Amino acid sequence: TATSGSCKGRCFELQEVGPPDCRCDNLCKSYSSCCHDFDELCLKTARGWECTKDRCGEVRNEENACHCSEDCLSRGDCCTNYQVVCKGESHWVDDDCEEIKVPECPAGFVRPPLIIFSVDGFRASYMKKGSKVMPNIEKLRSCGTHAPYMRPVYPTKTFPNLYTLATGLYPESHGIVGNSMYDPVFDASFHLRGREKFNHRWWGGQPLWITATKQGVRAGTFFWSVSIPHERRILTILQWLSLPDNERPSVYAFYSEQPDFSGHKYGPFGPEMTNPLREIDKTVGQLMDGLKQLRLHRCVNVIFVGDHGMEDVTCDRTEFLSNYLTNVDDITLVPGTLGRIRAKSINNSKYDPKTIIAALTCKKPDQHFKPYMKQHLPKRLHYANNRRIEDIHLLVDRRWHVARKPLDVYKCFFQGDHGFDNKVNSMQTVFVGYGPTFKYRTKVPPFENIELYNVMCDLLGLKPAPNNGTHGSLNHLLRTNTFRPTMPDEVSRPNYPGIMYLQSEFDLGCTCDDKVENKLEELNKRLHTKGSTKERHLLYGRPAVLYRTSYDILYHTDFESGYSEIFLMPLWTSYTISKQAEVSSIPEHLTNCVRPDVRVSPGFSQNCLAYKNDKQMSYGFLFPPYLSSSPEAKYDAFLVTNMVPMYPAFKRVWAYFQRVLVKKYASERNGVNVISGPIFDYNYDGLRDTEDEIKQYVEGSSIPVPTHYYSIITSCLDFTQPADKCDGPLSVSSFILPHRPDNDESCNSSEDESKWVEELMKMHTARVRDIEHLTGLDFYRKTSRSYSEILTLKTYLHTYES
Ligand SMILES: *[C@@H]1O[C@H](CO)[C@@H](O[C@@H]2O[C@H](CO)[C@@H](O[C@@H]3O[C@H](CO[C@H]4O[C@H](CO)[C@@H](O)[C@H](O[C@H]5O[C@H](CO)[C@@H](O)[C@H](O)[C@@H]5O[C@H]5O[C@H](CO)[C@@H](O)[C@H](O)[C@@H]5O)[C@@H]4O)[C@@H](O)[C@H](O[C@H]4O[C@H](CO)[C@@H](O)[C@H](O)[C@@H]4O[C@H]4O[C@H](CO)[C@@H](O)[C@H](O)[C@@H]4O)[C@@H]3O)[C@H](O)[C@H]2NC(C)=O)[C@H](O)[C@H]1NC(C)=O
Ligand SMILES: Cn1c(C#N)cnc1COc1cc(Cl)c(C#N)cc1C(C)(C)C
Ligand SMILES: [Ca+2]
Ligand SMILES: [Ca+2]
Ligand SMILES: [Cl-]
Ligand code: NA
Ligand code: NA
Ligand SMILES: [Zn+2]
Repeated sequence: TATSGSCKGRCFELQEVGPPDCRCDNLCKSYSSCCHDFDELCLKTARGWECTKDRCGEVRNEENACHCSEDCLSRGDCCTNYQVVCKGESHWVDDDCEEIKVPECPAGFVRPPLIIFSVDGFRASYMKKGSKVMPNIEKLRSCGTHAPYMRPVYPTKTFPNLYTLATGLYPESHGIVGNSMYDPVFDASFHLRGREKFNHRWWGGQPLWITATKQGVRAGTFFWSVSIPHERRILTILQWLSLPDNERPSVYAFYSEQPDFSGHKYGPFGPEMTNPLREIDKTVGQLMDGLKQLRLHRCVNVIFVGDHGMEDVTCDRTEFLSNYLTNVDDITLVPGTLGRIRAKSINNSKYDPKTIIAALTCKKPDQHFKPYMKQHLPKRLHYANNRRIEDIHLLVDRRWHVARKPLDVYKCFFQGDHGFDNKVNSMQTVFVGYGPTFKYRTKVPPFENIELYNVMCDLLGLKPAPNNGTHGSLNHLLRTNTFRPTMPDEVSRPNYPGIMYLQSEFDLGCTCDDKVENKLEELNKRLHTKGSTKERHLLYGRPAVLYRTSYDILYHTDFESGYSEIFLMPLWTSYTISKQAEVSSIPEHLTNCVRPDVRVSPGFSQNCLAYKNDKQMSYGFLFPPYLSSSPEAKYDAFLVTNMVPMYPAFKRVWAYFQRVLVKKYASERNGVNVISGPIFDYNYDGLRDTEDEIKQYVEGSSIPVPTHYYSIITSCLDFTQPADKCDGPLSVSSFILPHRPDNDESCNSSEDESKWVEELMKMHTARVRDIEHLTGLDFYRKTSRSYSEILTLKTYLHTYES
C-alpha cells in the first residue's frame, strides 16, 4: 500500500481502488490500507454531532464533524438535528404518524431507497420490555408493519444470520456455517478475529449488493469498520443520499454492535442493558431526523431487523467433554452454544465417530447437550449439506455451553450468549418495515429471516437469485410491488387403475385370514373404490407430483393415496378424521394380514417374505388401521399398497402417533386432515432423492427404506368449523420424523410412549415447504384461499414454545 496518496474529495468512496493506490472506502481500516489522511479527512469529530443555538447560521468550517451553516442541506452534511435547533422544526418522533400511501421523493429518484438497519443481538421481547426508552423504534413499529418476532437461522450467531439476510440462503448453502469454521478442501480456517474471513471463497450465493449491481442498482457499503462511530455511519448514509442521481446508491445498510456487546457481559435483561437500548433508539432518531431534513422521510423504506436474540448463560453452566470421553485429546471441538467435533488428526485412524457418539449419549441424568450425526439433526435446521459442518454435532440446551475440558473455560466473564436452536424463544429477533412500500399500522405473523432477501429484491425492482425463501409468502407485508407467483406445473399425471389382477397371481408370503362374504353393499364398495368419499379425504386437491415418475391414484372408503410404482409404496396418503371418529383395535383375524391390491401388479408391489427375512426391518401402515370407519373398511388398511418399511424402534413412535395423537388432535382442532408419507434423503441435502441415491433396501428386495416419515395435519383456523367444512383460513402443523433403528435420541424411551414420543415429534416439527423440497410434491393445490396466503401457510412452523 502506497499510503501517501490522499483521501481529499474521496471520503467513503463507494467503488474500491486497486493496490497500491490507497483506499478511502471503509474496509481500508480492516485491511490496514487507508491513505495517511483518512482519519483526519474522513473521521472528523470536532464539535461533536449536534447543532446548538450558537452554531446556527455559522460560517462553514470544514474541520467540523457535521455542519450548522446555511449551505449544509444543499451540501447534505448538516448535523441531523439542524432544522430542529436552527429552524424550529420538530423531531420526527414528535410528529403524528401519517399513512404513506405513495412514495414522496425528490425529483430524479427512480425508486424508493431501502435502508437496512441491523441491530446485533436485539431479542424480540425488547420491543415490549424496552418500549419506554425506545420512542423512535416504537414509532416505527406501531406506524409501519411489524411481526411479534422474526425467526433466525441455526446457528443463531452473527455472520450466519446476517449473510442469510443478505442472500436468502440457509447457512449450509451460503457457506457461513458458523462464527468459526474449518474447510478441508481449502484446508483453511475462518475466525472472527483476523483477516482470513475476508477471503471471498468463504462467501457463497449472491448477496443483495451484488444482485443489485448486476442489475444496474447501486449499493452502499454493508460492512462497517468497528472503529467508525455510529454517528459517522449515519451521516455517511445521509451524504450518499444527497448524491446526484447517476452516483446515488439505492440500497444502504447500517449495523449496530449493540445490544449484543453489552448483552454478552450483562445478560439479556441486566440493568446495564437499558442504556444500550436508549443509544440505539437515539441513532434511529438521528437517521429519521436526517431523512426528514432531506425530505426523504416519506420516500425511504426502512427495515429494522436483528440477527438473533440473547439468552442467560454463565461459566458454571458448562458441560465438559472431559467428563464423558477418556480420548479427549484425540478431538477438536468447536465449542460454546453448539458443539462440532472432528478428529484432532486425520492420520489417527484409531478415531471412531460411533464410539464418540455412544460415549456422549444419555450418560448423566440431566445432560444439557445431545449428540447427533449431522444427517440426524431435525430437518428444520437445514444444517448438514456442507463440508464445513462436522459429521458430529452437539445440540446444546438453552442456558448452557459445552467445552472440551475445564482449563478452556477458566484460563467468570459473561452472562449472555446465543447460538442455540433457532426455535428457542430467547434467540428470536425483530422485524419492522416502515415506508411507502410497506403497509400501515399492520401486524403480520412471525416469519423466517430467509424470506427477506426476496422482499428486499421486490422493494428494489430486482429479480432475486435462486434462494430458500418462498417468493410471495411475505406479500402480506407489502402495500404494493407484490410478486405474483403461479403454482408449479405438474410433471407426472397419475394413472387410475381399476381391478386388473387376480389374487392367485400374487406370491407374497403374506397370509391374510379374511374369506367371509349382499348387493346393496357391492355397488357401495365399488363406488368407494372409484372415489365417492374422496371429497371427505382429499380436502385440498391432490398433491401435484413435480418430477417425472410412474404412479397411481388409489381410492378407498377411508383414505386416498398416490402409490409409486418405482418406490413400491405411497408418495402420500390423505385422510380426514372428524372430532366424532372412534379408535378401534386391530382384530386378531388381521394382525399379520397383508392383502394383495388387485389394482396394482405383483411386480410393483411389496412382499411379506422380504420383511420376514429382514431381521432388522418390520413394516407399518400409512393409513392407520386403528381409525377405519367400519369393520368392512378396515380390510383396506391392510392392503400391501398401504404398507411401508419400519424399524421396530420407529414403530413404537409411529403407533403412538397413529393410535393416540391423531385422535387427540381431531378432538382439540375439530377434525383434522392428515397427509402422511415417506421421505428419502440419503445425501442430506434436503431434497428428494432419485432412485439411484437410495442406500438401503429391505433385505433381498427392491423395497427402498425411507430416511424419514412425514405428516401434514391441517384443520380450520376458526376451530368452530369442522376441518371438512371450513370457510376460511387453515391451520397446519407438520413433522418430519427420522426413521431410526433405535430410540437413542430419546433418553426416556424405556418408559411408556406418553412420556417421550410427543417430545420427539415436537423437536422434529417442520414446515410444509420442507416436506415439499424433500418429496417433490406441491400441496394445497385446490383451496378457496389466495395463493400467497397458501404460500404463508406452507412456511408456517409450529414451534411448541410458550
Ligand atoms: C436452497 O437454495 C439453494 C439455491 O437455489 C439450493 O442450492 C442449489 O441447489 C442446486 C441443486 O442441488 C445446485 O445445483 C448444482 O450446481 C452445480 C454448479 O454449482 C456452482 O454454480 C452455482 C451457480 O453460480 C453456484 O451457486 C454454486 O455454489 C456452491 O458451491 C461453492 C463451492 O463449492 C460454494 O461457495 C457455495 O456456497 C455453494 O455451495 C453450496 O452448494 C454446493 C452444490 O452446488 C454444495 O455442495 C455446498 O455444500 C453448499 O451447500 C457452484 O459454484 C452443478 O455442478 C450441479 O450439477 C450436477 O447435477 C446434474 C446431475 O444429473 C447434472 O446435470 C450436472 O452435469 C451435474 O452432474 C455432474 O456433476 C456431479 C457432481 O459434481 C457428478 O456427480 C455427476 O456425475 C455429473 O458429472 C447442480 O446443478 C446449486 O448449486 C445450489 N446453489 C447454491 C447456492 O447452493 C438449495 O438446494 C436450497 N435448499 C433447499 C433445502 O431447498
Ligand atoms: C457484522 N458486521 C460487522 C462485524 N463484525 C461490521 N459490519 C457488519 C455488518 O455486515 C452486514 C450487515 C447487514 Cl445489514 C447485512 C445484510 N443484509 C449483511 C452484512 C454482512 C456481514 C456484510 C454480510
Ligand atoms: Ca450477532
Ligand atoms: Ca437428497
Ligand atoms: Cl460457530
Ligand atoms: Na423383519
Ligand atoms: Na433411548
Ligand atoms: Zn454475540
